[PDB]
Amino acid sequence: NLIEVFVDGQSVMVEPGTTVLQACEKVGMQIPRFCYHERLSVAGNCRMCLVEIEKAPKVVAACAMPVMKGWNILTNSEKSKKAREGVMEFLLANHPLDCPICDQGGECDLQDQSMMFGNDRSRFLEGKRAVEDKNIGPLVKTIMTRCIQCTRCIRFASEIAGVDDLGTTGRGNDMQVGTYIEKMFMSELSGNIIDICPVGALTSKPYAFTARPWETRKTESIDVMDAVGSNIVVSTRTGEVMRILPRMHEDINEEWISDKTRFAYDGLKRQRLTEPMVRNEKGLLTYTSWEDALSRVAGMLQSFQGKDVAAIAGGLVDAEALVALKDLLNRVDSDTLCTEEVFPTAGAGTDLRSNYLLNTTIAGVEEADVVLLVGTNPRFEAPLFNARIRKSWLHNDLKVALIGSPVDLTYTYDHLGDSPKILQDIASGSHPFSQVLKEAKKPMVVLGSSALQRNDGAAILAAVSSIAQKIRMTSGVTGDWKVMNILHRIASQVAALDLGYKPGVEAIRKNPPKVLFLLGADGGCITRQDLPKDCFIIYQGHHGDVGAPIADVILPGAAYTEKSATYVNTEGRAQQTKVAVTPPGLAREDWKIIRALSEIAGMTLPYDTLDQVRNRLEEVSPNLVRYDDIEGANYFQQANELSKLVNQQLLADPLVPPQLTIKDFYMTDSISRASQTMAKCVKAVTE
Amino acid sequence: TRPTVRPRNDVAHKQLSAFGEYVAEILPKYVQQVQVSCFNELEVCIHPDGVIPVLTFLRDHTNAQFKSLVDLTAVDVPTRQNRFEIVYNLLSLRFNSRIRVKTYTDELTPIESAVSVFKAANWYEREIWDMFGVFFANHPDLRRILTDYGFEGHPFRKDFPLSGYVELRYDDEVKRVVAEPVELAQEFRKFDLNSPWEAFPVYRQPPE
Amino acid sequence: KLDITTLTGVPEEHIKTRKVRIFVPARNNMQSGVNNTKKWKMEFDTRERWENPLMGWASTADPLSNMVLTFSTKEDAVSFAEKNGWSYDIEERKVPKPKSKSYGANFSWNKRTRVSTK
Amino acid sequence: LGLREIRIHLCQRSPGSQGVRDFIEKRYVELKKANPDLPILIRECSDVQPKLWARYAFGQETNVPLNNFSADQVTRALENVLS
Amino acid sequence: GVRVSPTGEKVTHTGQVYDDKDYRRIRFVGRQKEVNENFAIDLIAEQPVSEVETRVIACDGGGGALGHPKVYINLDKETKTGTCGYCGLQFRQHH
Amino acid sequence: FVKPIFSRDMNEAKRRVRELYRAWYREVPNTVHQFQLDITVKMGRDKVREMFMKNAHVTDPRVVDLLVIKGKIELEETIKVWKQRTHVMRFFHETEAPRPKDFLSKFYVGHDP
Ligand code: SF4
Ligand code: SF4
Ligand code: FES
Repeated sequence: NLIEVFVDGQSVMVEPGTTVLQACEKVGMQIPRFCYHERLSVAGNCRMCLVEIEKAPKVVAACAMPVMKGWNILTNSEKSKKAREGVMEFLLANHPLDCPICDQGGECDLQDQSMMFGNDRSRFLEGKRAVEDKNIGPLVKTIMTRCIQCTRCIRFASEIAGVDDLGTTGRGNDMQVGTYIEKMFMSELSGNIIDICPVGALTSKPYAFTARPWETRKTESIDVMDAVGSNIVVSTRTGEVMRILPRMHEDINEEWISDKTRFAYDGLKRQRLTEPMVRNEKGLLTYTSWEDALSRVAGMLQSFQGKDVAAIAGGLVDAEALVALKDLLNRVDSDTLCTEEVFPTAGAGTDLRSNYLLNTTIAGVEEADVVLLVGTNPRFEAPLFNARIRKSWLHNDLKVALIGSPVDLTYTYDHLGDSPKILQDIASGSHPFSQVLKEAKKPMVVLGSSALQRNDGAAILAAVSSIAQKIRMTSGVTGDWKVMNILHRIASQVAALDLGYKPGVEAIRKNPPKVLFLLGADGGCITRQDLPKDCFIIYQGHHGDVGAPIADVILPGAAYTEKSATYVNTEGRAQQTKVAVTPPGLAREDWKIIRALSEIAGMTLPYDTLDQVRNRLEEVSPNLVRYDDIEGANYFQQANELSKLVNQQLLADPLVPPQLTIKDFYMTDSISRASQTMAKCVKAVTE
Repeated sequence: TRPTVRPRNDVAHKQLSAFGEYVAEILPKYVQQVQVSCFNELEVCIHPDGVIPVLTFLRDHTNAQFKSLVDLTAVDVPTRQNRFEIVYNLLSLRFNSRIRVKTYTDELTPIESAVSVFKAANWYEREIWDMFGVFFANHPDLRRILTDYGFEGHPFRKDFPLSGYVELRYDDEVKRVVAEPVELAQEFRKFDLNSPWEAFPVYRQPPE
Repeated sequence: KLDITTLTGVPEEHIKTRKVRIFVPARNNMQSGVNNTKKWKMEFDTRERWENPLMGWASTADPLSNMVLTFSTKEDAVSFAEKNGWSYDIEERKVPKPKSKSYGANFSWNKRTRVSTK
Repeated sequence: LGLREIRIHLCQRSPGSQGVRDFIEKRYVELKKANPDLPILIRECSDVQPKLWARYAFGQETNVPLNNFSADQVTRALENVLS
Repeated sequence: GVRVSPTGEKVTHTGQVYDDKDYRRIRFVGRQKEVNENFAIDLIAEQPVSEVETRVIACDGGGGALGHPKVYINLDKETKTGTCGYCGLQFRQHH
Repeated sequence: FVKPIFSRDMNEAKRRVRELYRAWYREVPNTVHQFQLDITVKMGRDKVREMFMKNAHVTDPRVVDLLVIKGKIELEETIKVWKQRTHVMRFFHETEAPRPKDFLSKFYVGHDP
């Protein structure tokens, strides 16, 4: 099948088509490069790829020339080296003399490859050019001068970002890629361009001057800023988090994390639950030792076992604290298990687990021949996934269309009205668009998880379930496709539902005194009108925003990087956080306070170490013990659908995404809220 | 190719090579590789069970009187199960020759002691005992060199911290020096200066 | 289980308190080089390091914290953590999946790749 | 006291799980129909044995493994734990 | 004329003076906290802005190989001065 | 499998340890007087019993015999009136604070693991 071509000596079963680049990179040999990028697109500019084929009269572009049989490629051969010398002599013929003040200058690819190749001495004798600076955003400073006409950034920008403000300008000498006009570039993945810059041309402003790469430790984990569950390599230093970088994974980020997550770290540096703060006789909180507050909550929670207690789970909160806290509620048989976002459960959808899962992987989206979405735009919940969409749109070629709003997505989508008509016209299959749904195989059916609420969103639930079942009726589906899926935006509900605590319905907000706060970041779903009498309400967030002041006898706790507590991706992927800089002061591991309160409560938890609570997760979850295991038995729509139709709810108007536009996207969780870069950035997008 | 480059001495490489096959003949039972670089530096394997019988032979003339154990240089590589890599540098004075003849051992393998054979290794002994734990055949005393008295560690194991776990200081009411847990200030701020992008294609272990 | 827990000089506290981390180090996002993804390595979990009251320096707790160790293979590292008695967590290699690419794939009116000006 | 939450575990492919798989594909709609209150959480996990947790009063939980049991025997356990 | 802290001791040129609550302030007692009289900041803008009718320029920090690496300052925008990345001193193209 | 240090199976090794205990157990007062330890001698014998307890999980005879090799080597430094009083007291760590194994206190102290 595969064509044969020789790396220097070894014969290689190289793929049909494909560049010389991938050929040499199969044996592991690695061609020098700049403008090319591994998941971008080939461009002939900046020919660092030059190599001579064994019979070549003159050197070829290894990053571009397709392989073909009978060729042989001496990468180590002298002429290729003369070529690379030809490149490097020129790139440096006019480069600025500012390695030291370069934020990329401690690690620029131009440097490493300046070491690998090019004569040690230079022969400049005149006057180098230097362009003026060209601002394109508050959070992405651009020194220029430094950019090497390599065009990797426009091919990123014009494409996956979808915005085209960036681009080439002029020809001959003093040509420049500086974007036309004063106007700032903006995108929901604006920050990723920083990574993609080979040099210091695109240094981030917030991180500028702050640090040097070699000094930094690179503690790894995953962010919970998105429900996307993107993996991360974190450059901390000296017990301080210097910067965040994505950790690549094809199933998820594919090395392009959210720009919002990317500058999230700064918010950890703002105000923090540093010390315990018990209200006094004046009703004012004061700094307090743990023995005080914890003996006090130990004095409250022995009083109201079972009923008249509840627990406000947060959106970012670790599953373990939920485990220990529900176990606390087990010992007292306190069934209450409320959680931020409610999730409808006709026939109780918590049990099947598959119900709320995006049953198709983001990796699995590319094979779909047709895709549909309902409600909230993917980008304001999963910008990464939006990029996956536009990428498929640039590649795989398939229809997508919005429902309930025409929100400004980068890619073309058919306009559609609103739910009550569309859902039924499609469920009937009468709708021509639904006729297109029958027309195409490998269906996908997306729902904005924000629409799961929608007061009577259960209607949209039964409707969309009927739709996916109907498209199964259209057949042509493999049937294992698991067409039914949704995009969660929350980092915590998915695991709590893997544990199936409760739908999370807030209708419970009735009588219970002494509800406990886990995060409690929103002022919306819960407030102190629930009990007219006592306002006594325990708290364990980390930033003081919203939830903390309302609460009394405050109990400070850890941020996510600090704890090793786990988090579940919406695809059902499990992935634990690892420790980084550790909590700033009196903050500690989150669930540990719970095990302490329970230990004082006369109902001590049998497990001790976090590894042992993980041991408990096997005897209950049991999926939290296993990490990369997205797969399972999958319960299939047969048993699923049957209780869905034994209810039915009225459809309604209107159907609008929570996030609307870019300007509203900068303030969600307590870190995104408190982050200063977010305030500067939102004021930027305003005026 | 010259003003900076150091000239390659092919002649000595030829002679050392030929002698290398010569020795390859002489002790097939333990001798393995006959490495011969352009540094004019020959090298040879030995199985650890073959430590003494080879080495004694070395001291005695064939065409090289491997007199004077100049060194028992030692290296630990945790990856290999035979993590230890004891090396016998040697020098046949009559022939002005130099050679490097090494081995390997596990943590509980009593590798043979050339103490009877060279006696120079009465301490190459106890250092490489102490720093490591490379137990030795039969030595008059395995008491530690260098490391203190009650000291438990084995630094140069390429294991446990460069500061070690131990940091002693005089203490008041006990009226005496006492070992204590480390508590380094500032900490060895290690720099990872490793370079992605190989500079030496000629080497490069295959991905396989 | 050839434990050398006593054969090593390490305090029992550091072998009880923590698990180590076996893994294969990630490629730089900021840099092209794949070169460090190769060769396994194992590293101990970081601990809290309070600031020095004087001069604002780092003041490390656990002495062993800066340890790092390369390995030819995964079973190799597992074998080390087994020999040495510390607990560990295996992690998979992450070679990027191959991507078909071609110069003309950017173009073509029908494929909706097109790109634009060049 | 009779129950608060009940849950089961199941190998995705194993023969000892298969009859149970067939069961969840069938009668589970009926049993789930029987109890609007108490959840019957179910997991896909390829834990070596199929499993049956059942919480009662104050968090105590029964735990019968389901290895090598037919779905009829599974149900046979299921009515037993109604309380 | 360094700005004075509420405790009365002068703040560092990188402002950071200790809180009144701060016990650590005790260290300075019986001794003298030291802070430089000559802040570089004032001295940055103290200098007259050099101007040349030409265009691109090349600062060296004064002294061949006695200062910062040679650097080519652009003056594309007359709306702003051309501060050196090293010297910190401004430039402009008068016309 | 692999060739043994000295003892093969536990009894060849077990014989060596007892030889070790007495080798300490008699030696202790000699040490008590050479260095003028303020410890009551029974405390010394007790510590002698304790260090022989920390090695309880040993099961390979090569580990036992290597441990008595190193332990006798420590006895060398002891009997020859090497070391110093401080080195003898290093086994005690009396300057150090007691460690509360209780988890609740471990919560109260610091970030910890
Ligand atoms: S970009 Fe790379 S090379 Fe150019 S200055 Fe900054 S560091 Fe030196
Ligand atoms: S940013 Fe400047 S340097 Fe980096 S690619 Fe775009 S143009 Fe070339
Ligand atoms: S590598 Fe992209 S063109 Fe040379």
